[PDB]
Amino acid sequence: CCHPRLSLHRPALEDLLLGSEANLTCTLTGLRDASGVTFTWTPSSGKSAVQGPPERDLCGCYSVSSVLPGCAEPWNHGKTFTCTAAYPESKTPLTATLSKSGNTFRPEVHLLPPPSEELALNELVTLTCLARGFSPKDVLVRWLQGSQELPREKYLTWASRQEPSQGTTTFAVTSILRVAAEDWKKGDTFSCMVGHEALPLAFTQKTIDR
Amino acid sequence: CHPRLSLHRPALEDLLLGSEANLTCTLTGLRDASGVTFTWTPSSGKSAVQGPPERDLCGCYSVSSVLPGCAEPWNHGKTFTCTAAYPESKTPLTATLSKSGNTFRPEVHLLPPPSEELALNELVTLTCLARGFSPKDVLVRWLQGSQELPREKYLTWASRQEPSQGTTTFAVTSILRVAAEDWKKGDTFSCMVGHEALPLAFTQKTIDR
Amino acid sequence: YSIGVYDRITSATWKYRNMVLPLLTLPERSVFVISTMSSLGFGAYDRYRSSDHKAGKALNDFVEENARETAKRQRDHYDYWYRILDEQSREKLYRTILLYDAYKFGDDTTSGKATAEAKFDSSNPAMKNFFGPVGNKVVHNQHGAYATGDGVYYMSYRMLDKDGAITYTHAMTHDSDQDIYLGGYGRRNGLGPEFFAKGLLQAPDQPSDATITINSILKHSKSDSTEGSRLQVLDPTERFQNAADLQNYVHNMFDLIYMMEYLEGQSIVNKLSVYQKMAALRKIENKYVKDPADGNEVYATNVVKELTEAEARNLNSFESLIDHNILSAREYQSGDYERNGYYTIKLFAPIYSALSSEKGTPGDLMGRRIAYELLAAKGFKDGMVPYISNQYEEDAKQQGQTINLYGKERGLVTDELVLKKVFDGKYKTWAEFKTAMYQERVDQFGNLKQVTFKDPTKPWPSYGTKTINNVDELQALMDQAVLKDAEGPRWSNYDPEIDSAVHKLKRAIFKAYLDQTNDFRSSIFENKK
Repeated sequence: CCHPRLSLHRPALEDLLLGSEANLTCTLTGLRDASGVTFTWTPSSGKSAVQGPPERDLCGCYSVSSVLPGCAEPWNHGKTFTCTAAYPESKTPLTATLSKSGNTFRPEVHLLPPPSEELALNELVTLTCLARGFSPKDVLVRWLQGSQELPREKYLTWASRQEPSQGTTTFAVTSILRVAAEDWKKGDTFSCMVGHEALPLAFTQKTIDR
Repeated sequence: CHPRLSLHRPALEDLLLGSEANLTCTLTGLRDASGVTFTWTPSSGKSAVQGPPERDLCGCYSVSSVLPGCAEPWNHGKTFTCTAAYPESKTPLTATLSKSGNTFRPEVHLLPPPSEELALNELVTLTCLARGFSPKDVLVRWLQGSQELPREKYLTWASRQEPSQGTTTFAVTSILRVAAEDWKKGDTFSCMVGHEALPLAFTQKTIDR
Repeated sequence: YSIGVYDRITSATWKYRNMVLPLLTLPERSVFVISTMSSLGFGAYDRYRSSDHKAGKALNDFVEENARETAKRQRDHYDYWYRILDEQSREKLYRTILLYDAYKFGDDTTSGKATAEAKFDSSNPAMKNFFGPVGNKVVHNQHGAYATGDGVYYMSYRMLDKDGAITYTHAMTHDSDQDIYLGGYGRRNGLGPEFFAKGLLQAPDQPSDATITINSILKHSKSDSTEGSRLQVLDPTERFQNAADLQNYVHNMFDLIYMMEYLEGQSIVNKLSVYQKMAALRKIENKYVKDPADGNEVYATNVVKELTEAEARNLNSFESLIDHNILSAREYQSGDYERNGYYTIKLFAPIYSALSSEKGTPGDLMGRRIAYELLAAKGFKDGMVPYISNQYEEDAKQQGQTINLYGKERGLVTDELVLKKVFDGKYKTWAEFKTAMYQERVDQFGNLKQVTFKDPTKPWPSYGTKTINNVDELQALMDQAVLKDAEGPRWSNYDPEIDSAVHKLKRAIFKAYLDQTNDFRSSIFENKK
């Protein structure tokens, strides 16, 4: 629309260990061409970088991004990111701080039975369990209470905002869940957690309701 | 280029506290000559100064102005359909700030839950989740004595959806962790929620036990 | 000497003396005559009739009051120019030159200023009873104003509007810059008529304009909303009482400008990467091209180009910025400039370059910059007039440096001669002069600086103050702002302008310092700074 320049890229390590498809495409903007642009990484564990799937953002055609989207042994080391899928016209350097595991935090779920004066029937309960566990925004943060996956509508990777706490502060994503009255009497409480980028899953499950 | 409308959502609580009312309407979609002409079709006599235009980082420069100067209409707000002439198109383009009363009663949730689970021996938490939405602006406002801090510096999470079937409700969670010492120190201890309709900014308890 | 109309038109050597007999017979008040010192403007009432102003009491009220205001503004401008010139050339600011209006009259149905050029047969009373009888066929194109040398004609800019005086000063500078504004000597051989007007010796186009100009006409009180981003002089007749006052004003303005430019330069060489340094700066040079007027190709035109990477890594020293002739790209385009063009130097855009032509003419972009800097070192007499008025031409001819002008041998005033004559023992090269100016400014702001600087540099929610007290915090803020521009440098729109943070901080500091004192008097806080 008006420049020659990009936007901040979200490094993709979430697909590599928390998903069946180990995609390694950090979000980039301002690239409108075929994915033949060279990809440069400061430290490479082994396999060459793979560009992410074409998408259109800000009226921009097929935008390239930078993959090794599944090198799990290399990913375990925690060496930085700072994704730089630079276009030929654009400056070659790329920089988003994401090297060795920094400011790692543990999940702090806060779920307790809630009074329902407005919901006498008890068919639906609105509980927003406390979250934490991921200092790194670009991670496949998912909640799986019990041994069975929860509601497709209620299951996703919700965005979180960092919250003002004593000492270290970690972003938390709300996980409100709606279930039937029989499910509540079931005792199958849903755990809530956030996972750091350095750890493959970084998910802790602990919840008690009623 | 293409025109776009973004809900500024100007803090209602800041406007009441502030000496001058704060309101803003903007239209995005200008890709033409550097000279820009902007005019407002409807004027109520209230101040309508226009601030320097702010880029969206995809070029497409878009202009803006203020709709301040209103103190008499505390609850009787004006319409939000801005129409200012621009260089790309002579005809005015409708701008919507979605002004709807949406009157409703707001109740927050406070729970003393799993003491061992939520305590790191010196860790304390407060639970005040915003419920009940009437206007287009919701804030996780917290009361901290007479101390004053810049609004821009503070960063907080957005709105949530908590509506019962057959009813319309909005959620905002007036939560930001802070020392619980003030609650037992005899200092004022009430989370602040900003709603133009019913901005009680304190916990509400139903008559039923 | 008379300001009276009859003593002007009646007097000999007048282009349209016969304009007295139609004037004495005009049936109704259809023409206005603004007869101030050194100008005799003639305008028609139908020039301002539109939908907003209807023929009758409204048009007569709008024209009379606006004509009085324009007369007052022209009088203030010439009062300023009379107070400035003290070389006894002020006695020649009594010439009379008419300022005819467009002849483009507008009916009550026309929305704005109509563009219907009258054909001398128009029924409009002004054309039939005055402007037509005093025949003066003017080219009358739709937009622009031109000065024929013996007069001034407004085709688009209306003479009574507030934008009429900003064009009035430009036209007057073209009309009388050969024996009036200069010491008495003609224009420089290389510089054209558009050099001494748009960039220098003109009032700014807008108050909030970030350009190095002298607000000599417009008098705007703090009551208007224009107080925000004033970035100019409050009152012209109050601030300027003599040449010393103008020299002091320019000296303080350029002291602040040099402080900000040195801070930005220290931010460039210290906290900036190579690829960012490539796009953040440009290299200015002088290219000699053949001109159709004179056969000699000694004239130089300024050209801005993108500096190579090999030059970028070598810019580590602050002194090198001045030596390698680099200029900021925030407000200056990357294309080559032309001679006699409407090019003005921006107030906050640094030009560390001291590029000088060892040949006769500097150019345009570099010419105005050095000329304003020379005004800081020395006043309008000496200083700026030697640089732009070839009064040292004869000296050149005696030493050498002849040039074939129109088939005759004439003196060629080179920048080396100007430097060796204005500052004989102080400096030897323009780079040395620039470095000495920067070093004097550094020794200044290292000790005495006002701690009362109030710069918000933040978004629409009102930010009250930053209260910088020593140059170190200001340098840190400049470093942070420069780092920010380098991040996300989309440069999408053709002109980033106000969006860049670096410009916001400079504008805020400039306005804060301008509003701290009454005007630019002294920028030195006499303490342990």
